Amino acid sequence: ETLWDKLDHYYRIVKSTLLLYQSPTTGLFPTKTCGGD
Amino acid sequence: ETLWDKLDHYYRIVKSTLLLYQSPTTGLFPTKTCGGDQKAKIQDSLYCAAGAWALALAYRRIDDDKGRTHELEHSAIKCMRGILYCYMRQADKVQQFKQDPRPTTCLHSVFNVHTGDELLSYEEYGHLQINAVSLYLLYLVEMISSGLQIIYNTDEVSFIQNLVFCVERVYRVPDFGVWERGSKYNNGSTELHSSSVGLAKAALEAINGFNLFGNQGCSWSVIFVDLDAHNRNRQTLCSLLPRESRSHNTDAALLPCISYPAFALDDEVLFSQTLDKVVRKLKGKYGFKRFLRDGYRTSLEDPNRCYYKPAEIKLFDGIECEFPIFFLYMMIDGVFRGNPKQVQEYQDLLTPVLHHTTEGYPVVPKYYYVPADFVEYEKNNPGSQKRFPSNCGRDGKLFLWGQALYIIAKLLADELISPKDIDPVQRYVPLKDQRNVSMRFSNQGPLENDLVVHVALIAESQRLQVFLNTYGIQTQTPQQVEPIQIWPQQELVKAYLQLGINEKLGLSGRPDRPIGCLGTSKIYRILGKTVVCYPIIFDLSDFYMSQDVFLLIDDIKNALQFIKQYWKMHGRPLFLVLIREDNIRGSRFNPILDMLAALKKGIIGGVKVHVDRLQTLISGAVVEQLDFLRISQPDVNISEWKDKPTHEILQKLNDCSCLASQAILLGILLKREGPNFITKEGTVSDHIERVYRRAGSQKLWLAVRYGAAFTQKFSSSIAPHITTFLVHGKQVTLGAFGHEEEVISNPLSPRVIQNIIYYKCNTHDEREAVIQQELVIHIGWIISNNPELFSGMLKIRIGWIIHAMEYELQIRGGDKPALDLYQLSPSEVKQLLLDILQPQQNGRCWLNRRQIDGSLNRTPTGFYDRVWQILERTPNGIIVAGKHLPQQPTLSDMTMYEMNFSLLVEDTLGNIDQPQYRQIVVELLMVVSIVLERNPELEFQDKVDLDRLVKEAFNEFQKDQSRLKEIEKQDDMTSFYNTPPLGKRGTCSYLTKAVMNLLLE
Amino acid sequence: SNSGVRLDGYARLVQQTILCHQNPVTGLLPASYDQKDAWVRDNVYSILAVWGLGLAYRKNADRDEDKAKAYELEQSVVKLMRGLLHCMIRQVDKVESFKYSQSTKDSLHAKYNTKTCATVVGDDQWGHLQLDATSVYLLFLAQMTASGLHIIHSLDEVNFIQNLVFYIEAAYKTADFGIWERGDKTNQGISELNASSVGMAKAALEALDELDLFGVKGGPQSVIHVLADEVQHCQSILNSL
Repeated sequence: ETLWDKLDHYYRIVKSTLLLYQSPTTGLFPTKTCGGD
Repeated sequence: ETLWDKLDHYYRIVKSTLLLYQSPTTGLFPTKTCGGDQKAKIQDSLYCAAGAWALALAYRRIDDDKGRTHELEHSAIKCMRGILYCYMRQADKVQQFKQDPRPTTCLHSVFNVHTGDELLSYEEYGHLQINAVSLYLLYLVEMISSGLQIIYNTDEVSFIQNLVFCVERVYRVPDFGVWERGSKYNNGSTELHSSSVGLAKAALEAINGFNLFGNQGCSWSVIFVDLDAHNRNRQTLCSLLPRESRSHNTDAALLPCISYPAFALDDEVLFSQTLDKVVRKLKGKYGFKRFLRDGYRTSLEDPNRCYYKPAEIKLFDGIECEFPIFFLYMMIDGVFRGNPKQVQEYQDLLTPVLHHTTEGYPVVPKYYYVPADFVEYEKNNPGSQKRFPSNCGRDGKLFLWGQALYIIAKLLADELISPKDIDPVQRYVPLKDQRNVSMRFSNQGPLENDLVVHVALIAESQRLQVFLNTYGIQTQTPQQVEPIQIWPQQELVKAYLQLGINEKLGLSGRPDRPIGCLGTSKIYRILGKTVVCYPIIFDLSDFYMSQDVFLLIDDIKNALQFIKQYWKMHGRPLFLVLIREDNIRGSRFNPILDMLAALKKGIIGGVKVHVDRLQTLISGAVVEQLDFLRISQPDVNISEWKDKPTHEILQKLNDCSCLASQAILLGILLKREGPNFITKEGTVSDHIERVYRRAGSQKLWLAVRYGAAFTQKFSSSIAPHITTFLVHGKQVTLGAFGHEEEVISNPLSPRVIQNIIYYKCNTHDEREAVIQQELVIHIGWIISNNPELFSGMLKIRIGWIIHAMEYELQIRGGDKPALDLYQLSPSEVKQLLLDILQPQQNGRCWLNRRQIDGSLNRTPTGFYDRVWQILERTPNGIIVAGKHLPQQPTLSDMTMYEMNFSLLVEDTLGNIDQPQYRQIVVELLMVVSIVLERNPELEFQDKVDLDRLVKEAFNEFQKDQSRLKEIEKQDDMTSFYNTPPLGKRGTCSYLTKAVMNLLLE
Repeated sequence: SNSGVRLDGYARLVQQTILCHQNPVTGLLPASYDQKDAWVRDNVYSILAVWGLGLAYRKNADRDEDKAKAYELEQSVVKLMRGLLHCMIRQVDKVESFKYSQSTKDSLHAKYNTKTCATVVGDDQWGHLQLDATSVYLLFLAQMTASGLHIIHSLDEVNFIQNLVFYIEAAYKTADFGIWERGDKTNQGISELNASSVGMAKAALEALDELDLFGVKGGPQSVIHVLADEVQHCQSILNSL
């Protein structure tokens, strides 16, 4: 397995956990992932 | 004890040893510390200056140094200034060497110390040495990067630029070597040395893109470098790295080039292999010897013969001197590599051999010698006896270079400094930092190659652009890129030529030389205008193979591969391609679509490419800046028409339309009247050029070749091919089959080679010049891309290969008359050459295969060593074709792997007229070698007559054929040639029978 | 040199005329006079001067000071365009509502506010229908993206731009108040078609055919896809009138 597979997996986990909840208006993440805080 | 005591002790050592004998007038140390010698080298003074600089750098770490550092910096600066003044004193020699390098025009390396003037004539020392200049440049740039100041004004910058220009071409001219002797025979010959090439490459890397003024500098302290010279130096180093020279298997001089002074071998495994080989083959009890069979100032040496007589080297072995200075270099390598055990072992080894002064100061003697009463006893038992110290080991004589190396090694071992301080430029890096360096390794890592190259598409005419667009091809006309300008290669060459001109001394600048693809791959800015150029493959060429699209496909693919393999600059390279309307020419318009569609796809034979608008690629990219400019069948036969009058020939030329008759009439007119004659279409030369261009446009190959022979035009790439053939180990001979031939063993200037080949062409034939040029370019390209194909051949002869493919084409024709090779297309010629170059298989007649093999002068692997072992076990010798090879001189002069023994064997074997006979003789010799090696009980009683053995084998084959097939006695041995060497009844069986018959009697 | 003196004089004039009221943080200049509002049209048109000054200054800079000045000008125009995009992206509900059916109530406001980028008026006190401003903004944004000035950062802005493309794609059958914000010839404005808006929208639609917003380092999904039928319809309407 080349570096492409690991980097792709890191991309998927980052998209699914970190960048999913980014606010487009301000670019600041919230303190809660549920409830619409 | 604090650091003060140690630094004071080192100060006393330096004052009593190194700086005591400095010359105030010039600041350069001499070679002899007694007798008032007036001779000086360059290496010792530079090494002493480097040691003083290192000591001052160590002493800098104290704020109360009391001016100790100032004296050492000033002494180093004075030494550098004196050496620079001595170098710049001789100005005519530099200009002469820049044009026609030779020992006559070489820069002097030895001169008087009192006034800095020459003392001894160049006929007794050679004075050809380039390692000193490279090492001086490296040390100077290191000191400037450290923070010292040595350059005063702008003339020194011009002198440094000219020195770089002169040293750029060191990869061809042989040198005299580090030891000044060169060849082991010591007869007066110059050879290539790998250490000099490595030092030159290291200096070329170091000097690239550096400010010479130090802290401040805007545009008058930079140095420009060419990537092609660096690439060629790297190729030469890599090719000649396993063996230091053809005549030297190994030498101790390979150490300061793969160590701290150079640090140029970035290969790990090969560097380790070379280090192990040198250690195993040159280790000694009292130090490291220079090399094997070195009679340098030994007991048997006498001061009455500068050049050693033949066979004296055999007597000179076993008494080689010992130089303990290499122990310091090994210790420095050990501490640099972080291996304390090696440092401890070498310190313990060096402890007893070290001597002491009256005050106990350490002494490093130069060499070790054996007394005359143990000349023979030492030979039986190597190293069991004891040697005696030299004169410079007790009192009154010292070795400044050795003492400087000793103090540097001791300072490094005592941890008083760090490796970073002594190497401000970071010459040596470890394996984990080789990731984003400049000029050495790529950003992808060392063991990775996935570079992506940008490609720009530019059209030529609006009609061609719209024609391409109708098929979906996107190209842009040159008129729509108005902000961007496209210039040919000659403009950049002229701009480079304008650089480096000085009026006070007289400077010609950079010589007018073509620029490689890597140089043209960049983007320049001239007078505030961006300048882009395309490779020289696209420009119009008078030659004929540029009209074959297959050759263009192959050469653009080869250029792409070259760019992919040898690109290390930051940023993606830029590639420009132009398409001309005359290229398609109707039916020849499809494969161009194929290549361009493959290019648009993205991958070209495993090479990734990118295509986009040129303006988009230009924006956001680094652009090189050149700021210097602002500051500054025929119906006419030769015999029939030879005696015709001039007016009749003129009328025939006027009223004839055939191209061949026109060309032959123009040639007759040129031979009889001259090039200055006036005809109906202007001058003779203009008419010849016009008819040559018309033939090229019509692409009829015979007339184009005839016109090219008339115009006396030659390609500008023969010199790289001959030099890489020479560095590979092969030989090339220029001539015609069945006629005189000229052999080349050393690189030569283009003028001499051109004159020789043109005189030969005038002697024998008419079009062999262009055929030879096409053959040599094709062979060079093939060996560059497929080196394994030419394995087994040593002497490359173009005429014999020409006869070879002519014979093969005649055989292929069969009943149909053989096609003339002058009318063959370049693609067909390349296909024929590749077909004959193939390792060959069965099916065809074995006689033809033997003829082809003999014509190519192919030799089996291991033939040379087998011949050498036969000669060792042949008390009398071997006689062939009337030539004699006495055993005593070849055994007492040459060695197992020396190339000159192989050259003598090839010269002896080259007297065979029939190539098939030569192949049969070689096979018989191999059979004899194998049979004799497999059994040591049987030995030859006298010299063997291989002609007699061949005749006996032929007679036995004749008897066998008469017995089996009832064939009478037939003359000639072509029947033997037809029979394969292996099978039911092969040639090997008859050779073995002859061998056993000879052995039994 | 004379060119340097002329460039310095033009830069001084631009600084004294335009750059005095750039209003940082928000990046929107006041629409002249003491009205305290930011009209989109004038604010977009007030940028070509500084953009051309920066473009001319970049090519002849060759020095630290001039390169720094060009850097400042390009970053200033980038700031202003980001300020423009923020106000429009704060009103996604309005464009989403306008995407289905055509009405004056579900249209973006034509006069945005100063700092905090809020609303100043309701939906029944001004004519909030100006396709020309959005068309010219998109066209100029495509132009400066082509020159090489980064304006887009997040991928969601690509989706917003794609939605706005459909928002302005129906300009050939949609009536607007007009550039002068006075409806038809007389007062008591009634929505009526004008050729200026269609001509404004046609070139804006043509510009974003394939131009990626991520520059030379984009990806498979980095370009805006547009149709061709609307361009032909707009051209025919313009030719007829």
